[PDB]
Amino acid sequence: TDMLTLTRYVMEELTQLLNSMLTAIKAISSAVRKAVKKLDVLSNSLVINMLQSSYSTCVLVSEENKDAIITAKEKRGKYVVCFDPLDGSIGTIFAIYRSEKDALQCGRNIVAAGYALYGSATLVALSTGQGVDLFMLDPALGEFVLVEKDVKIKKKGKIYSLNEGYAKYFDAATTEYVQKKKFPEDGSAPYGARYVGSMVADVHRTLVYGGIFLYPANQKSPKGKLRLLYECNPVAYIIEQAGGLATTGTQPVLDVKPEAIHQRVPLILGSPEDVQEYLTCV
Amino acid sequence: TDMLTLTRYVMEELTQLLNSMLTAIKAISSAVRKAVKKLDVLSNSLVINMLQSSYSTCVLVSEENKDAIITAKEKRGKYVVCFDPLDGSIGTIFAIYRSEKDALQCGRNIVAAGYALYGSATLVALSTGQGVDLFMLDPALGEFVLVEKDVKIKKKGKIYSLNEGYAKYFDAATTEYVQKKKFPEDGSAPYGARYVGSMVADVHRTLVYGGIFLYPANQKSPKGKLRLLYECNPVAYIIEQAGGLATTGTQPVLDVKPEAIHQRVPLILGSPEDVQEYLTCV
Amino acid sequence: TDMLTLTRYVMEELTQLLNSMLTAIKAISSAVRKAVKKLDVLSNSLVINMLQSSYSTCVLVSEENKDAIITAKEKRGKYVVCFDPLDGSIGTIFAIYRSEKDALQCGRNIVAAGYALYGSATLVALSTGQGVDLFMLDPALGEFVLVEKDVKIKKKGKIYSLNEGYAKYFDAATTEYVQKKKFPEDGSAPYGARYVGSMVADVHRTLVYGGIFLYPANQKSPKGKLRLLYECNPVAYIIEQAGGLATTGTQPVLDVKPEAIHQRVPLILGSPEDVQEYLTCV
Amino acid sequence: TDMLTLTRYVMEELTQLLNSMLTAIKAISSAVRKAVKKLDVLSNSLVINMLQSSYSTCVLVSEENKDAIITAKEKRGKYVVCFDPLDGSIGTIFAIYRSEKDALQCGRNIVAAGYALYGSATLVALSTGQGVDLFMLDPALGEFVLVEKDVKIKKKGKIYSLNEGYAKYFDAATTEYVQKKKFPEDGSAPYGARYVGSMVADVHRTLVYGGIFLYPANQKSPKGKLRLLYECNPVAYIIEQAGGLATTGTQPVLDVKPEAIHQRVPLILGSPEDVQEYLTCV
Repeated sequence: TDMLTLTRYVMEELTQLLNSMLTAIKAISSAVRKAVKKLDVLSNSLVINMLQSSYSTCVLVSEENKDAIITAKEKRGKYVVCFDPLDGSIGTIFAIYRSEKDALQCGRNIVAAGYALYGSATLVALSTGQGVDLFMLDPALGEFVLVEKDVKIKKKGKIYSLNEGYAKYFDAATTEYVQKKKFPEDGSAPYGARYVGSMVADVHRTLVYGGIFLYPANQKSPKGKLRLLYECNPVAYIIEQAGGLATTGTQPVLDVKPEAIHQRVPLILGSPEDVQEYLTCV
Repeated sequence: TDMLTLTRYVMEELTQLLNSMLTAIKAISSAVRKAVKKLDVLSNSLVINMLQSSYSTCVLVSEENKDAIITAKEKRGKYVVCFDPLDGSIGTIFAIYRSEKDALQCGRNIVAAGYALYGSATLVALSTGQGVDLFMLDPALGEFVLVEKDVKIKKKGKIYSLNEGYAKYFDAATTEYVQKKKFPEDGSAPYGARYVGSMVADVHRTLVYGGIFLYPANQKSPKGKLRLLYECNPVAYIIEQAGGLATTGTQPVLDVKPEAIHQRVPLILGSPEDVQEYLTCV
Repeated sequence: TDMLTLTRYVMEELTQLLNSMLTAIKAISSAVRKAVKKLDVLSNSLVINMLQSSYSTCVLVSEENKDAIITAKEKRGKYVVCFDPLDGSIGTIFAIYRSEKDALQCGRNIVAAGYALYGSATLVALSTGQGVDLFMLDPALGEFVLVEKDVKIKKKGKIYSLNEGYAKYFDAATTEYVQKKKFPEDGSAPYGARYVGSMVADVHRTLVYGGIFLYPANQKSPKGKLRLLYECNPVAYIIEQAGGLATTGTQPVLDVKPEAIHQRVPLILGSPEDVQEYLTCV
Repeated sequence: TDMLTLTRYVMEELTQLLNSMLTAIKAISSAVRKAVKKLDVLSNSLVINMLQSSYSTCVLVSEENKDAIITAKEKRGKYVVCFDPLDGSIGTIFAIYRSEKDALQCGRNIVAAGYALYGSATLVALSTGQGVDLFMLDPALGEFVLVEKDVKIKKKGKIYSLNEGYAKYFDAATTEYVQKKKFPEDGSAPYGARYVGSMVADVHRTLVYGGIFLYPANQKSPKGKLRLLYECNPVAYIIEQAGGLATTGTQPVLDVKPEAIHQRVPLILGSPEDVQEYLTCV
């Protein structure tokens, strides 16, 4: 008909905080569309200033800052935000929790988390613990429009995603799992391989098409590469809320007790039957 | 919250036709934003081709074409469209009706009519005979979003709009009416005067703020300037559906029987009490 | 060809200041496109914060603030900016000069001035004392693109622009001048009348099509309505740099010595031969 | 400064043809931003109609059409266009040449070729045989802006790109080459692996970061997957003009004599030293 009506949507102080996080994403999206270190600096300040100005925060941890950032008394609220303002088709990642101690909570304590993916469209996956909703940025309105409710990942997919150039450094389980995806012993076709090299792009594909994404421990990086607070926990939260699994290989990512704010952990996530099969290799 | 849902909206074959008219407006809006005779030519062809391709039309009259345009048999449908593809902050104007004879219907036979105004926002006023709805073009979606339902004009306003530089050519009623707006005899303040010089901008302001718009008969143009089929009838239809009045000075515009497709008529329209007061001067 | 190259353009610390003023206009333009008092508040803070952050300013006067705003020592620079952040198809207006005393300079001391007009396109007229250049905002780039260099106004035009609804309050010169535009004594056609009611829209039309714009003294407002620092002086500067004239009726606007920061003055401006003819009526 | 000037750019009837190809890309870009088979159909018709309307074409081959499309006599011109209107972060690919026989020319006869990549930005790589120029679509202007002239690929890169899930079907050379990238025998670090799964995204990364992209012959597809006329030849032309190599494994892609318009061929391309090392494995 070419005609629409619009209706305010609410994820069922946290609202003001998400509002401001989305407002930062909107600004980050416009800066990316018109573009390296400068963008990182700009992204970081947009997020820090909007979150603080929300009057909902007390502690932030940023990928870009050595130490946690304590919100001034006047603007102080009850929430803790861990985020990676520009990661990597690049992205932004964040997790929200209710001192530094307050950002070192297990992922299981997350109250909301999300990621933004800056592609031909800017997409946000968001969850407040009642499932995952996908939104697309409408930059003419400056508003995020709901495109899919309660997104669920496939039980089992047919794509595996990891840097296979690190083969010589793989741990035994990874070597075994990859061998199984290429040479299935049960008569089935081999999995296809995809790896963009930007974690949010790879995680997003994993959510919408199914399969598995891995950045496991290896010989060079025995604790993995990806960061527990503001990369692994938020995507583990999103993927679990969509019915998938996320493991370090030895325990669920959301169960790891953080020991420092820039701690790294291995990450294997995706369709639950693919992750379970990885775990059997471990 | 920064989040919205979208819902398809329907004005309560005509739907396909409005869809295509809106699709032409969308294209015209993009060409205007990036900009004289070339634009006129482009606008006209966008409208003619989209309307024909709708499979809903049989006869078009365009401000830009000497003769009526007969839709090819294959694409033929039941509707007649009279339009001014680029008029004038400029606009597009159209009226829809169910040979040339078929475009020479009294305005009272209109089944749908509308105008688009290309400003900081592109706005469309549309009516299918159940009131006026206002929409704003969202160019990121390529969709028109409902911004106001069942728009009503004020009973009496406080603005009068006409080219007062034609004073020496005014007919007696116009001279008298303008004198009354400047020198009220009842102790009230004088009306303010506004005149953009683009009819859709002036009509739109008249709808949303109230008052009166005039392009009456004068000494130079005893039949007025504005065109009955595709300027005066469509705006008369919109203003009447919003509770205003539109007269030639001697009869309602929608009652004039057209005698040619580019016939001109005088136009006085707006808040009903302002138009009635004009009529008493006649 | 559909292909272009881009080249940085410079008007021949002032550069950083214009950069920031343009960055505020860009933000104001986006807020207007997606829309009353809230917008005013938002516009004002965008301008104040960007200008201060430029490190080029020491004193600002805003239409929206009772008292002048003194830049903090750390961010202090050599320039004074008087502006109307949202005036009124609405606009933004500013003048730059090199305590309050420092914003009370005669318009003749202006070092740069400009206006932005938020229409189907966002247009900026800018001058740094070497003529007027017109730019259009490209919001995809976030950059202002030069569309016309060294804009000149016609010697004499054929449009007059003023609220003729104030006729009963006109001073004698205005009554006489308007009578001459409607009833020329020399056999010529009467001028056309246009008046949008938003000063930047009316001034802009006056620049590009020629003629005259008036907000003179009247019985209700013996000092006019429009504000000397941040409305009349900047547009007088732009129109003079384009070869027109701007008078209060008794002296050039740029020669008036300001006696307070929100002082009003009469404004008559435009094509020089039209303004000179107004002056003879005085 | 926030100010720019624009200047028309020309790649040094072919111009009208590129103009129309770019105009189709512009339309395809807008349809992708607002989004599967429907888009394919829409893309195809946009390209076919714009190219024909250019008055420069006589024969088109489309990925989407079984048979070549012969331009009507009235609109006929001297050029032949082979294109894939929507391939796959997806893309459009085209090659231009000066009956069906006329689209079955060796890639060496190409007079212009290009691809568009629809990401956060819409990018076009274009060459008319004097090197590769990269453009970004400015959708506010509707114009492609030059962002890099005479783009050159690295002599040797450090990324290899192929679906390693097809390992069980690899031919011996591919197995050997991949083994060398993972287990270098010369003490160097292993290459990183990247594979988006959309050929234009993978080719574009290969151009700008260097390394190698492979869709070789395998057991399932002994002639490869990718199509010679409108996928392999155009990207081979672009990569060769940037100083890289493109081979089937047994001969340069641009030297293959086409035997049918939807013929497939193997494709290995990229940095010349990486491609040469692949060839030694063959």
